[PDB]
Amino acid sequence: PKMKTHRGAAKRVKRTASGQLKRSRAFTSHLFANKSTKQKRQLRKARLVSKSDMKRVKQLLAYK
Amino acid sequence: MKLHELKPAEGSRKERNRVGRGVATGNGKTSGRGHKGQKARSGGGVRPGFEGGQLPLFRRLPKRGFTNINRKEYAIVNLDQLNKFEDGTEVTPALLVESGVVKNEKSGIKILGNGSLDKKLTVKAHKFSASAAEAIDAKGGAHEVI
Amino acid sequence: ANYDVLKLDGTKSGSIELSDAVFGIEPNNSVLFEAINLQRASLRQGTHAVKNRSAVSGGGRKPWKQKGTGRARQGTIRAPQWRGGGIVFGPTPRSYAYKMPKKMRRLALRSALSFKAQENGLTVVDAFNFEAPKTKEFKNVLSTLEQPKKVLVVTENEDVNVELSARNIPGVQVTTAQGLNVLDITNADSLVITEAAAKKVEEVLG
Amino acid sequence: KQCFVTGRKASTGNRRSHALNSTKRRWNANLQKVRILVDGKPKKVWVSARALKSGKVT
RNA sequence: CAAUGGUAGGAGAGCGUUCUAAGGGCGUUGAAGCAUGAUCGUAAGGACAUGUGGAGCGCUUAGAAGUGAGAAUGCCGGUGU
RNA sequence: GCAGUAAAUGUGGAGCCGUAGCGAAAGCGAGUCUGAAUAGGGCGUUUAGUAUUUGGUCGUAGACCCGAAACCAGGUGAUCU
RNA sequence: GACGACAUUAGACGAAUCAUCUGGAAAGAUGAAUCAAAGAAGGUAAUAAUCCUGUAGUCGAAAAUGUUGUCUCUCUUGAGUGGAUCCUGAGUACGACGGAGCACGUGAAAUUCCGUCGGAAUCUGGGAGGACCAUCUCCUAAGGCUAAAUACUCUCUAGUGACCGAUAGUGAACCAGUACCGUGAGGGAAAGGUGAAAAGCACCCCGGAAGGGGAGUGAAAUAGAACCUGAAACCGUGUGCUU
Repeated sequence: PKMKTHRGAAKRVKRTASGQLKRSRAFTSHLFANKSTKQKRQLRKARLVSKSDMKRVKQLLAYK
Repeated sequence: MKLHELKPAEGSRKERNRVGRGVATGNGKTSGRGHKGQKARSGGGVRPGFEGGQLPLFRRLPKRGFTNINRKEYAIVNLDQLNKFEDGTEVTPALLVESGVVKNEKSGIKILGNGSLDKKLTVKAHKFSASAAEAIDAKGGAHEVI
Repeated sequence: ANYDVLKLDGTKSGSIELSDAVFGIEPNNSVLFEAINLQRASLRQGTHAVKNRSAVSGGGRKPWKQKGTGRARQGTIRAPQWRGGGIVFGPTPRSYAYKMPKKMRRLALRSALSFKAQENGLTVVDAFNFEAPKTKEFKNVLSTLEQPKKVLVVTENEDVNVELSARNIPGVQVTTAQGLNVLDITNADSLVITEAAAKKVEEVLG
Repeated sequence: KQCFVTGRKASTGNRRSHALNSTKRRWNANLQKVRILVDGKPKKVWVSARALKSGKVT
């Protein structure tokens, strides 16, 4: 039948123009007293899903 | 071409790989699945995204954002896509449809500015960008927002 | 371009002009092949079906205990290795038909028709005017028109008497101008088109 | 065991726990045995206490 | 002029079995099977002759698959020690 | 869907994908987001896509075959004990 | 009830071929014809459009049915305008508690149902528009009936299949849910093929018989009833070369 989508993932990544996936960052919910001011604005950004992981999740987000 | 001498297009067809039929084929005994483990079993393999119990990527990462259930996104027509019309002519949402420059009209029409007119004509659309407005007027011609 | 119009007798009457965008293109053998394969596959009915290990009668009891007997471990008398057991992955009821883009379907009818016009197998006749169904007479028409054992006759709309006359001549099929199909034009070694059907086929296919 | 008048009868559902563990349960009507006037002759029958809230003659 | 051991494994080219479409053929002046033979190709394999056999079957091109067995203390049937 | 022979095929333009992206979003647009910034950085902008199909994989299906210890529902049985 | 109309549970008619060759027999081969609204198909001593049953086409019911045109027949009020009053579905809506249902896991949780307690309005009213309200828009609950498009095939009728050909295809082509097994629920097989025609071997010989060997039937009897073809494992009898 029609293949489904990892709804848990569709809420975490936006698809970018060259087919990349823009992801949000980790280590950013609490315990900020234990992280530096440098770590915090360099975590206030967006990175791209790495090619290693992409090869593992290509189909979980095929319809995005 | 005759029905008893036909030929398929070159390189268009290929015989598929039957598995588990003799050693000479190169996929004889284990059928290309290695020796043991889940990969070697029927209906085996592992669910995609699974990482051997390591926390999967898409739970290491946080969700963000929402969806504005009511978006106004428009079928866009570029500046250079308007030089398929003529001089002094009038462009309208439905002319952008008969000529076939816009298929679905989404929630309206929006003129953006990329190329050039080489023309002088009036228009009538739903929304405009600055550069689009400026470039309709340099050559002359109005833009009656509807 | 200009094909000779003959009478049912074979004597030249007039001349007609069929375009080269319909009866004179270069045949795409890649598109014509894919179209023939399509038609041949849409004729399959696919009513093959066997029974697996769930549909064979009975077979629910472990035939003997798992350990202790000296026999191989078995779980049902209807397993695939057993005489009388379920089939693994055989035929299932299915269809075999597919589709091609519309424009490609049109280049395949034109290619068959253009192939026919290259091999000189397109005889445009003016009309047929048969008033009663009689097979000896259609056989005559074809022999006086020197048409090969295999010919496809094309009328304008349904011509009842022309159809009832060629149903039994072995090797002749009768078709309307709209019901032209590739498998039929490509089997036929010769064609015989009514001038009205010839102008209709030029309008539709180009 | 229905109410003679309305029909209020029993119904099944779930007993759910703090951990949302489910067990099947039932809900019965407050059926009371009352002598009412049926088919002329007085007769004892089960009738709900909501049907006796207003309307029944014992 | 250089290269050619090879297992898990990747790639390519192919040989065979049944059926279908078309074309072209063979068949009581003996088909398919079966048996024998000292024959041909690089291999999967292909012919030819002679016997038994008493009716179907090849070849070319292309399509589809219940397509290839030596092992599963495999299943069924025969026959051994 | 409708017509047609359980064919081709004809018709049917709801839809779908592409021609634009960026942002959580409002929005803005060959840019946009962040930012006080006209700075820097992120992602973009140099058109090529799309329909059907052969092949390779993957998902959902028992999904390469065989094989448990076992679980649950409805029935049969105190002629042995 | 009373008249018709096609269709369906028997059926009827239905074109056109002869000769030679090989053969046990031709439908084959060869030559010369013919019909076709019929060259679908199955038979026939081999492979048949013209031999047979049929096919295309046409025709056809005493009756007993579905079906349908009508004729009856049986039923029977259609509107507007005011609007002062009146009426418009109660233990109901709805709320609380516990549950269930909504794609929606109690959640901001609408919309909706069940059990348990409460419990309303009557147009100057009531419900809905996903907590929600105010306003707007839509609707008018708590009584009832309703064909079509839709799902399925124990059957029956006609037909189709790049579906299977006897370890397959039904478990079952064959007196099969039967031998058989079990106390019982239940489980559950194996087994088609002489030839064209039975022409199924008159008599004789050995033998008690089973068998056999002649003769005869047949194209063929290593086609003789366990009967078409008859592989391999396996068992024999000879021997050329070896030990």
